[PDB]
Amino acid sequence: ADPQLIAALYPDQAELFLTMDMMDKQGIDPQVILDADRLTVKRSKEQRFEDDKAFESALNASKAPEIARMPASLRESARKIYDSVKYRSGNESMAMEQMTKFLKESTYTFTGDDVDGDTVGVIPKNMMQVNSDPKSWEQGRDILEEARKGIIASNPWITNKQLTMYSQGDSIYLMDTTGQVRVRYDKELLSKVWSENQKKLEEKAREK
Amino acid sequence: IPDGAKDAMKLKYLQADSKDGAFRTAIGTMVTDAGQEWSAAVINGKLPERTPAMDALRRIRNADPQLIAALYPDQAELFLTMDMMDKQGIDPQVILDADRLTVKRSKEQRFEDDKAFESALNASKAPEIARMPASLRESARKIYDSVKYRSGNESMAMEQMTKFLKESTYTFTGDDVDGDTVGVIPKNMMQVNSDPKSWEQGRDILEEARKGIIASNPWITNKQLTMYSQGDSIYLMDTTGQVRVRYDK
Amino acid sequence: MDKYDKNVPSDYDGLFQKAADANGVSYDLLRKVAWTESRFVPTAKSKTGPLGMMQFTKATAKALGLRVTDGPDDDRLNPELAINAAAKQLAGLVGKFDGDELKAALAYNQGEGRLGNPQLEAYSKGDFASISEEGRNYMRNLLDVAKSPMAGQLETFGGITPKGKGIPAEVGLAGIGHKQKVTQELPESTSFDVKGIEQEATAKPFAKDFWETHGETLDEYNSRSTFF
Repeated sequence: ADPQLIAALYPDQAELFLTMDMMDKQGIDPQVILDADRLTVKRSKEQRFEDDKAFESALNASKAPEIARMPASLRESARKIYDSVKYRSGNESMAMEQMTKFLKESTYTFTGDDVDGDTVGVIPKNMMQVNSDPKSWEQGRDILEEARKGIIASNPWITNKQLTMYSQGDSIYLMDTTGQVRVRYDKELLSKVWSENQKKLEEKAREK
Repeated sequence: IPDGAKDAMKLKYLQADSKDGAFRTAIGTMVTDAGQEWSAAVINGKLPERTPAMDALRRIRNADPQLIAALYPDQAELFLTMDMMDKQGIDPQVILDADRLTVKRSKEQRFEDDKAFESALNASKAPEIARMPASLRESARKIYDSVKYRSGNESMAMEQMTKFLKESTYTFTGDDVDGDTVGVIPKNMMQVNSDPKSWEQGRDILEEARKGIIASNPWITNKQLTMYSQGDSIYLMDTTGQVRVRYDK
Repeated sequence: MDKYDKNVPSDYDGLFQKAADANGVSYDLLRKVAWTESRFVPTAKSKTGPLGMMQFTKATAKALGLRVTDGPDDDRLNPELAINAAAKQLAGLVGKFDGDELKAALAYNQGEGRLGNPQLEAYSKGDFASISEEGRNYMRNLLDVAKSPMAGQLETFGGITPKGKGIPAEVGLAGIGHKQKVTQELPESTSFDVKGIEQEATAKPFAKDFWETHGETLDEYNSRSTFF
């Protein structure tokens, strides 16, 4: 009913609900969050720093672009999945492989032209769907990929002609360095754009 | 009486009030609401459509900055940061992203992040980046953190910060100075017209100013002045602080 | 509250004339009964405290044949239907007592049954000693506006001498009272309202300002100016 009031009054429950929302949108049961919390709670403050350093070093040494240059918000959920798998077994190698395989086949990394590291954002695939068919995620990506090329052409003054792509909640944000250029997309708008494009294409095919 | 006199009297009564007085309790609701607004915005990652308490507190600060800094230092520092971002032309979403990146991070990791950022800056080749003042370094860190938060690329964040800072700031140099840098000033603070290209004229007026002051005060330490941009003013100052000259647009 | 305020500017009386004409009750009697029951007070707080003009009870409200089980726990809160029901009951009482007997109908106050029938029989015999104190006082309060064959026998009941008149409690105890020291004049609060100086607008980025004043970006300008 009112997110800002609850975040202002009870920040801990608000953060917990945001984490649960992200897990729900990924399709992950709360037992994973419970396992990660159980693994972390039995561990001292000095060991938590070592665990965080080890996890970040393991991520940065990866070869997949989606893993080595993961956004922080996605990194939190990835850490929870890894912690759950590492808690229910004793295998850290299994936990790493499970996390990497889960993240490879459910997210897509966007790239830019002449970017150091080449990555400008990572978006979950089910947030770019234009239909109920999962394979439609490829269409919504195209609509996104032509969007960021169209905004850069309309606003050539931006820093390096580069935009970052960020998925928050149920929306995707195209934003520049200063924040003066900000564009929001969602599955409703992506579906509408796709439907308009399909209508134009089919009428052009029919009448030509 | 005019509204300014009424505000002055109300602020006098607020300043003379005791710690748990009624005057401070009435305005404490404003401070509580403003803090709640900012914290909720950081948690949710977006500013609400209405922030009446922050606007009211900012206007009261504009009426009397020293009183607000004395009573509510946290809001005063936040307003100073927002003022610097506003003068650079940067949306508050950048500050929100930087705060969101920092808040989810322990005190042990923050030290490592600060060391890494300072090492990356000091290893740069551009003079504006390797010898950046601390006040500019705070805003640079916020821009870098925002870009590094919305993507996963630290190289992209570094290149974006460096390109933004190269084309909007100017570094002043002195004669026979170790490191050669005596200050960094944003370009739009040296404009003499509404045309941005006029920033080159205002620089010249500045460059002849510091040469004229050194000639008038040859006793200063190494015949050197530091150039510092604070708020809307530029200060030419020596080592002892006895020579201080202020410029504005 | 003295002398019932017969000729006071009649407040909220746009209902008594219509009920009186519909049912046949006298206007003065109905208005006086309403004043006695509630004094036209909108709150009318008591042990039960029906704020309506006709201060009924739950048993009487249900026995009146209404749909009382509705609204805020009682349906006889809207004035018009409650007043109409009271007028109908008063007309039925007056008619059933052999003529225009406007004071035996004050069985309205005591009802008919285990505690009302013997009092009405005593009234018929003219023996006011068997009527309760509450009933006698309630009938005494209506002597000014009532048409009864025993209106003169009730006033000459309780005199100090057989040629004297009894004193109603509204006259013997009239004028004795104390004022309330508490008033509805509330203390007022003031807001700490300081409207200072408005904040300056957010500036344009230097690159955006350059690209809007001049039709080309900073990179293009630097590349073109450094060619020669």
